[PDB]
Amino acid sequence: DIVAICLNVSNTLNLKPRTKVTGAVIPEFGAPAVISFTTPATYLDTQHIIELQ
Amino acid sequence: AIGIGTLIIFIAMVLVAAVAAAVLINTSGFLQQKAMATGKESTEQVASGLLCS
Amino acid sequence: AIGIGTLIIFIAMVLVAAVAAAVLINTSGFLQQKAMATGKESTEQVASGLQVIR
Amino acid sequence: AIGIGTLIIFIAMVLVAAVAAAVLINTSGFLQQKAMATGKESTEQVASGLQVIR
Amino acid sequence: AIGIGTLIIFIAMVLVAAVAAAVLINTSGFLQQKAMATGKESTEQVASGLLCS
Repeated sequence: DIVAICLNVSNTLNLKPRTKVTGAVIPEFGAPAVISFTTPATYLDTQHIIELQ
Repeated sequence: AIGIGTLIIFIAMVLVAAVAAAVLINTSGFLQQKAMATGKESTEQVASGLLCS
Repeated sequence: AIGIGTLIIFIAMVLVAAVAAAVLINTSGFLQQKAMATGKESTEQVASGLQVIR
Repeated sequence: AIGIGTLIIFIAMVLVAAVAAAVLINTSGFLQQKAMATGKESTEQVASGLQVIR
Repeated sequence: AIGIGTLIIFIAMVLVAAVAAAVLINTSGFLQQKAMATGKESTEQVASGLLCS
């Protein structure tokens, strides 16, 4: 299976450029998935969807 | 009499292997982050630049 | 007498250690073929091709 | 009394565990030399050679 | 009864892993020397020379 966890971060975390984001999805049992990315140096208006990790 | 003890130490064997596994799993996680980061960063460095006209 | 149980549990201990060993022997077999094939195939791929003369 | 046997079988259990440990200590010794030599030798092989000047 | 033996063989496991580690550590040391030496020597060879005037 593949499934997408959807999070709206607009007011909660302030993801401007050059910003490190760290985290995990932790299940009831078993090993966590590790989220780890740094947002790009430049965001362009021609490319509103970005691949982060 | 003998039977009783066998069971008890078996429990310990399980837990100790579990604890060791945790180290290996976790550590692999910790490295995954930095491994990727290093490659991406290094590529962007060698590829990018500006040229005087 | 204590001896009786000591014997019986030994029988078990042996058997379990056998089963545990088995899975590694079996798995090593499975991996052997898969590995060998992957190497061969990959080699032939790189090594081969055609060229347009004229 | 049950105690008597419990003592005697403990003596055995210790001794067996000793013998089992021994073989690993011994084998580790045997492997040590064989490994170290194999590395050294292989290194010297790659590192060395002659060149024809003229 | 069972407990006693578990402890004893544990000791052996430790020592055997230790002995094996020693090999790896030592060997790495032995190679470190020659690795460096080879590089330095080879560079000095290719770079140096004399020229008839």
